[PDB]
Amino acid sequence: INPNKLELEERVVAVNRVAKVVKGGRRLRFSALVVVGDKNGHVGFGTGKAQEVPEAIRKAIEDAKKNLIEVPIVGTTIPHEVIGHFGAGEIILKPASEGTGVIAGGPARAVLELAGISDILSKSIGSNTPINMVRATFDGLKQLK
Amino acid sequence: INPNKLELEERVVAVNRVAKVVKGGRRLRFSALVVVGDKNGHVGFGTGKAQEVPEAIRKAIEDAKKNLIEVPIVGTTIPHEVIGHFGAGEIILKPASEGTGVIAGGPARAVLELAGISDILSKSIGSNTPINMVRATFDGLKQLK
Repeated sequence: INPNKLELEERVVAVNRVAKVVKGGRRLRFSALVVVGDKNGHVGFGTGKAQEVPEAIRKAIEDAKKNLIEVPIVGTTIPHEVIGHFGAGEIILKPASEGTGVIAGGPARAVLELAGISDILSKSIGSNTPINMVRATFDGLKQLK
Repeated sequence: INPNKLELEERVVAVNRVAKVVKGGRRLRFSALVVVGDKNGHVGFGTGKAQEVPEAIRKAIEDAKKNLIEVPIVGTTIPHEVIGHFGAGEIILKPASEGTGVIAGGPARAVLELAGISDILSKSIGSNTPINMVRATFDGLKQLK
């Protein structure tokens, strides 16, 4: 999908290192996890590593823009149930009626909102750390038809 | 001081908003606090606000680069005692002998390290939140002769 044709929102979901999980701070080597999307069925996530937090975020954004997927959305929800599995993360995603909300943990909620989903039920069945939730939610999204 | 003549390191000290103090995350309006410096007596800090964390950090960096000060350092420490006061923050800074370390809380340690100080004793006498520690440490640094 060509990123440059899309107006993409960029969220920072996790930032690691100093007292390990900072979500954004200072001193020695850092990695950021970023999810970007256009609220209209196009999301991507990326990872970046550098000695400074701003560079690691800039690199995570360039990476996400290269890993953009397109997701089918019907109304405000997804066309059918799906189970994402990536590494230690595994998440069940189900259609919900207009009015439910994105019932999901924050890293997963980031991915769902930037894809443009507004009502969905999700059940985490594995690691709840950000990298695992994000990569498994992604995996689920890629399976929709 | 002209920023473009200096190789400046950029640290992110605080990021605010969603469940208020994120230090770096996702959803609605964000402010970042950034300290930049060259480890050779030039530090500046800045603040940025935007709906996305990367823009608020980019803006905090442009602001810090406009607010660069120059600090006298003798060896690895500061020439004399000083008390910074800005708002609810107040911090005492004292010379320490080679071998002490930057004995300071993290937001203050960020400012001292990027200025290039390596041994100093500091005693916080006020608000310990990042914006207060940073702006008061700054104030102290500006008083050195």
